[PDB]
Amino acid sequence: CDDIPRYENELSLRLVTSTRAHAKITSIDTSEAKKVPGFVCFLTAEDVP
Amino acid sequence: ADELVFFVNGKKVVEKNADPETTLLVYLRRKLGLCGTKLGCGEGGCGACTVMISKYDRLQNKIVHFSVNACLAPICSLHHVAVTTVEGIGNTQKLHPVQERIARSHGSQCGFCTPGIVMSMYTLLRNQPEPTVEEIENAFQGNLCRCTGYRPILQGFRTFAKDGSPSLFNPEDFKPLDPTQEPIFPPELLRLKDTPQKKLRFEGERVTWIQASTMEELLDLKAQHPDAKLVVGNTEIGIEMKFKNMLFPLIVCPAWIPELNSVVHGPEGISFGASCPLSLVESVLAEEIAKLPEQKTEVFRGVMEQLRWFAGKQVKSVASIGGNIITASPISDLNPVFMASGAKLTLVSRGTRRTVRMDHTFFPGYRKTLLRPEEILLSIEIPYSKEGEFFSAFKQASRREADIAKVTSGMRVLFKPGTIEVQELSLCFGGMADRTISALKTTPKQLSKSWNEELLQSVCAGLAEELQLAPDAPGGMVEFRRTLTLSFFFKFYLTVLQKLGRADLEDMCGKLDPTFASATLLFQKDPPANVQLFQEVPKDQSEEDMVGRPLPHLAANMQASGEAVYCDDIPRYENELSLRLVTSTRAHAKITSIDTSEAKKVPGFVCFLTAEDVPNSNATGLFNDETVFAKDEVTCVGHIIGAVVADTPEHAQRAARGVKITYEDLPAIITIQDAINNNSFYGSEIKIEKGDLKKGFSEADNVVSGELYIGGQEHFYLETNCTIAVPKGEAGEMELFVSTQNTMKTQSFVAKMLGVPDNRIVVRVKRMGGGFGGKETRSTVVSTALALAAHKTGRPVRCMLDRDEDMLITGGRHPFLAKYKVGFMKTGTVVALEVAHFSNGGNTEDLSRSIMERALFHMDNAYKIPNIRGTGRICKTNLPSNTAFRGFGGPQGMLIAEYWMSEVAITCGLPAEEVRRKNMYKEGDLTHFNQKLEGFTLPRCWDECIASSQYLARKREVEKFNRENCWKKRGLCIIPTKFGISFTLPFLNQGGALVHVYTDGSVLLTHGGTEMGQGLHTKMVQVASRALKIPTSKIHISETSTNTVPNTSPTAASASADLNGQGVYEACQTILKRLEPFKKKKPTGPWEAWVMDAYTSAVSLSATGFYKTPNLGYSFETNSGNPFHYFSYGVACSEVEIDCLTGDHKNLRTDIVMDVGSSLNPAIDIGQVEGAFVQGLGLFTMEELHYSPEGSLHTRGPSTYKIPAFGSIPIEFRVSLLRDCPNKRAIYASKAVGEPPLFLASSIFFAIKDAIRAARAQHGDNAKQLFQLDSPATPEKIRNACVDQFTTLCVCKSWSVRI
Amino acid sequence: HFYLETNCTIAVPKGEAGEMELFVSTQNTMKTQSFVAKMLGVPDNRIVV
Amino acid sequence: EMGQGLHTKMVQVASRALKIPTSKIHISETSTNTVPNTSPTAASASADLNGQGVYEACQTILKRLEPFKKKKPTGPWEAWVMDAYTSAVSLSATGFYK
Ligand SMILES: Cc1cc2nc3c(=O)[nH]c(=O)nc-3n(C[C@H](O)[C@H](O)[C@H](O)COP(=O)(O)OP(=O)(O)OC[C@H]3O[C@@H](n4cnc5c(N)ncnc54)[C@H](O)[C@@H]3O)c2cc1C
Ligand SMILES: O=c1[nH]c(=O)c2[nH]c(=O)[nH]c2[nH]1
Ligand SMILES: O=c1[nH]c(=O)c2[nH]c(=O)[nH]c2[nH]1
Ligand code: FES
Ligand code: FES
Ligand SMILES: [Ca+2]
Ligand SMILES: [Ca+2]
Repeated sequence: CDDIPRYENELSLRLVTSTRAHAKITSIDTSEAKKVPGFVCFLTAEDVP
Repeated sequence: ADELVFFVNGKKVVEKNADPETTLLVYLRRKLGLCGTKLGCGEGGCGACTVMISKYDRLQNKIVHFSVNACLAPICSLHHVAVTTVEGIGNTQKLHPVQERIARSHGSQCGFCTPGIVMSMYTLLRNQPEPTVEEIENAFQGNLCRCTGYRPILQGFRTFAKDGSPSLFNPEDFKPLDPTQEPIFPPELLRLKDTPQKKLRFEGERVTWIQASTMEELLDLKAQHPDAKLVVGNTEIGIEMKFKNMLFPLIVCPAWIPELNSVVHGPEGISFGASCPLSLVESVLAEEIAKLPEQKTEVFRGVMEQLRWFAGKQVKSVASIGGNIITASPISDLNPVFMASGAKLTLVSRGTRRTVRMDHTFFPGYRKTLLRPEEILLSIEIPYSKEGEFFSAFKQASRREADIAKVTSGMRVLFKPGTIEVQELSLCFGGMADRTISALKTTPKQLSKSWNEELLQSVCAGLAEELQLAPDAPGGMVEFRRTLTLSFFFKFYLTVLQKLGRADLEDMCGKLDPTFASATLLFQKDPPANVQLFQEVPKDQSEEDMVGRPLPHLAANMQASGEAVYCDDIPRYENELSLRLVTSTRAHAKITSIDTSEAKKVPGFVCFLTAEDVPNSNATGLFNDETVFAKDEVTCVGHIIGAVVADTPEHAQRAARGVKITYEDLPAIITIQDAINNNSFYGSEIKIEKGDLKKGFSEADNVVSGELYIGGQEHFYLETNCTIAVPKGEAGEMELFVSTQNTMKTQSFVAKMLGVPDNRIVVRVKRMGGGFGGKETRSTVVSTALALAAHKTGRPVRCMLDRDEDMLITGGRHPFLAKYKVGFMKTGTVVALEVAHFSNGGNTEDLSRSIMERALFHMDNAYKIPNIRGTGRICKTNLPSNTAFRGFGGPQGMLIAEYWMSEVAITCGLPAEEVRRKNMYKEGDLTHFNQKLEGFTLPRCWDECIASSQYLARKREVEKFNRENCWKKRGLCIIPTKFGISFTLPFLNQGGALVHVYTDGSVLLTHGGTEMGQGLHTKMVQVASRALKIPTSKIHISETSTNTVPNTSPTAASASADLNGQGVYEACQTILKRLEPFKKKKPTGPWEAWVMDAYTSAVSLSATGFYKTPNLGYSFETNSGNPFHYFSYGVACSEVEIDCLTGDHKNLRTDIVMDVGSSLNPAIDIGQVEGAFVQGLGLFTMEELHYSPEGSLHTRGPSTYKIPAFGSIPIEFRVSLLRDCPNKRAIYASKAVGEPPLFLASSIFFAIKDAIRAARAQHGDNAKQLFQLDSPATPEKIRNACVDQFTTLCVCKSWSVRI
Repeated sequence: HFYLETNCTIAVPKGEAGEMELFVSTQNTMKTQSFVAKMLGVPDNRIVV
Repeated sequence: EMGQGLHTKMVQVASRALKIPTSKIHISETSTNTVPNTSPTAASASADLNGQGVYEACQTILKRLEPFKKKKPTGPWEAWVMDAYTSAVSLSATGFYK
């Protein structure tokens, strides 16, 4: 699969995972991510169609 | 400065390295990935690339909106504007009203023209939210469609207009337009309208562009660097660059400068800055014409009349008045008007200013003016007319709308006050020399003459001697062009008599004879009136069974939104390369050597592929007589010699120019006569004969012999040929995405060239933007080249042909020459017929012999002929190979039949409809090839058409018009057709499908047929939904692919719904048989329960389906066995009004009755009837290809090749599908429809021939009774056949030869 | 498991009718298709794995 | 295919079933749009299940070719196939097993 050439407009995705065994998610802050060059979006449960 | 900053769909674009050579079309598609805007021609004629521009106009102080051709708009001209594309107005989640209406009204077939037409309509609405019907039609003068026949587009959009059987759509369900919901004008651009504009400089690979902010800067630049090339609209410079390979390394754009954009009203006229667009000239002059006295606006009206027919909205929004003047084209429509009116031009340079009156010295030589190199044109003053000064302007082209003049003229006379005595006379012409000319030797002689018949004869004699053309004049048509100069003067002569009459000088100059009045009328059409009649389905049919219902094409919403993906719209891989074909510039020659040294220097060059690089076989083509790449010799102009591979299409094009070929000429065979002289044919004579010819001719009362020539036809699919080949790096596997009707032959030809098994090669077709037969085989000459490139490099490679390459390489319909002899009785009954057909096949066999077989199978058209002999021979020539075109030989065979049939009636002195009727077959009769005519509905179509068209009463009105008009004539004809359905090669009548039902109940269907706009997937989803008894919403077709259904026939022969519809039905019946136990246990539980129960019982939910048409196979040796499964029938009656002085005509009304059996889908079928009919209207009256005597195609783009335009179609256009005529042997009792209607447009050709006959009766001096009308009957042929006092005055190296 | 190639998907949207093709290192094309289609709320006939 | 040589085994099975060499048969990929509703490749069972499916698809092709093989008992495979195509006989088939 990863040997297939990328399209010129292809994007890359990285999963964000829990660092706790069992917790409520109290909040999520994406300010720092939004400053990284090339950032497009952070998908969460609210984006599921 | 430096950055180029503009907005697209409301998003800011900041381009830090703009190249002056980059068009907005390339920037949208390739930089921003917005592929809804399409390339259809790259030369401004087709509108497929239309987008809207918005800007803050600093001169008028307001936001303005206008449309442009993105293919010709340099991005460097667009600083601080806002572009809107089709994606910017709506998408399938929220369609704009314009998108919704064109899709729901069946205005989108192939869909490739849809976004451009949507953007033309959208821009009109942004400017005028309540347009008139007339304004709506005018919005599309710059837009072409090859599929729909235009009617449904105009009908759907009439719902926007101020003054605007079941139904094909319901306008009552269209959502209303809310103008407040349009995209905001970008707020930065409003802030920036404050700050002053500064000069910008952009530097590309080869070109520097300066956007000049002030006159001072422009004149300083031009004084320092007089070579700096001015660019305003780029509508001429873009063509020089793209097509004449002209490279101007320094451009200056002065469009921002207020002095070049001003409009000032003076005592003698109105002065326009030289950069004012023609759209602003039109709005200004129209306002003046509406409020000033007629006596002052004669010259303004002459300019307006020329602007009527000057391109369309996209060109006129950016084309400048100064740019037309300085261009100095021999065919400028405006320069003859400015020369005749002595328009005042102001010229400036740094430190200088002068004023000249335009006259003959202004244009001293080909494309030259009297400007100095440092000078620019500042302004032109268009003058008021004086008392006793009258003006006319004229243009005649090959098509009325959006064409290049063949002859264009401005004519002005000024009389001595209170007399009819000439004080000044100026007659100026384009199209008659290498520059705009004045008839300076003729006009002085008329000074002091009274406006009378002797002045008319003197001027005509003067022009006929003064405006000579050599036999070799570029463009040919020398007799027609000279005849037009005199005919235009006659019109002016009569107009001036009328104007003298209105000034109360009728006693001095005489009244105009009322039979002459219609000669001087300016062109006007009645508003359109259309009828579509079809049959409702039974009342008991379920609402979920869509068979026979008018379901819109399944992709129409996505086509209207630009979201439907065609081949070149697919994103490129990061490592993808571009391929450009290198073709022969000689008709027949040895290749002595090839030099690629310049090509190797182009940045991004990869390699030049030739015959030596072919891994396995260089022999390709349907009959294995074609090269992949030429070896040792070339055999036509356009013969592919090799292919350049580079990183980008620009680098590949530039590298292709540096491939230098040296040739040694060999004897060329170009024409049908050359071929006959050299015995150069494809195979032997083909022949069908029945009865006893000797006997029939001896018994005939009368015998008539003659010949007919029928020109060929370019398909002009709006999407040209395109292939992407993706190598997989394993086992020779490759996947190709191709715009083709023939996935099986594409796969076979690629596999053979490579030397790998067919199982390694996959060919996928999602859709084509039109095919029409041109992509049945000829697509492969691109696919094989691109596949070799991908194999050699291991990289994906793409090629989409430019229109000029596609028209030159891929061939067309076959020209036919036929010699006939027909025997018949005084009653009009035909008793004997012998016809010899010859076709021009070009340089490979391809489908030419089957095309000739079909012409011979239809040489009877609708008529029973007891003694008959037809032969055909296919000429082998040094021209591009001709191929399938919708009709496939049928239209040529049947035009010849109707042509001698027309002569039969005239020779007998009997009404043509009676002669055709009494020769018609009857039910049960055998054709000349011995096939019985069963289910023969032709007589019903004939009676319904003749009744519903009121053909008899209309004959009376045509005769009355002709007796009351000398210089315009009407004609009326009704023509039948019979068209045999099935491939002539019996085994190609087979189809396959594959269906899967997933565990959610949803159904994925595919079949061998390919979608090219004909709505085949829509029909197959309709069929599968009836067969499965589930809603169409549960079934989807994604694509056609050789690895889902193998060994498929091409989508051709009008047969693909019949063949694939049966395959689909059988695959669905297999699924239903497996679900039957589950339906029995749960007779009510839904489809989804049956499916899940089958799955968890381990029952297969996938099946193939297959069909072959039974009982086919004709022998030419025994004249027995059936070539066809059944026949299509239909009749069309059409009326025309010809202009006997110019050769132009109006298509006044056409009524068609078509047998489509029990239509699977009447919306799509009516669309097929209208689209096929309009392509036949183009074949028989407008479309012509010209070739040099050395075999080089001259006609290579829509500027020269004139397909029907929105304004070409019959004004009253009525189409009825025959009722109660089920055809039980094809799927759900339907009939094929794609090709049979096209020949019905011969009703227009014969109405024209009737009108010419009436003109020859009026003015001919004992003219030949059986006069020749070859096809196409263009304005040239019509005008030359209308022999009169003007033609008689105007009577071997040349520009073209007849092929 | 320590498969030497870790999990990998490329998803290629086609822009039409919810259609999408996915190239996946998976033993289960059918559940990959089903799960993608349920998340998006499109039928299984639009999703090719 | 995950390294277990399933496609190699299915090519071996198709070549026996059709009586042509393995060189004439190719598997390029697995896709939900050529065979739907498939179980995971798991439970060691995939050559058992797909090898029967493959065998049945090949038996269907051979039944279709049998009249051509009768008319031409030695003429090669390529001839029976082209005779079948030009007689308008389908050369595609599904196979299934439970
Ligand atoms: C699809 C299409 C249809 C067309 N139809 C017609 C038609 O029916 N009739 C017709 O007559 N033409 C037609 N044309 C030709 C063209 O549109 C006109 O000649 C147009 O007026 C050129 O204006 P422009 O602003 O685009 O010129 P540009 O291409 O920008 O420049 C044209 C020439 O004028 C020069 N120039 C521009 N302004 C000045 C100035 N102020 N001083 C000195 N030099 C200047 C340029 O240097 C260049 O040599 C058509 C063109 C297209 C693409
Ligand atoms: O009899 C036909 N055979 C074809 O291969 C073909 N192609 C086409 O466009 N019409 C036809 N008609
Ligand atoms: O009985 C089994 N079911 C499975 O789904 C499975 N998966 C696997 O790896 N082994 C097994 N065995
Ligand atoms: S592509 Fe621009 S007008 Fe044809
Ligand atoms: S629908 Fe207009 S060109 Fe095809
Ligand atoms: Ca073509
Ligand atoms: Ca040919």
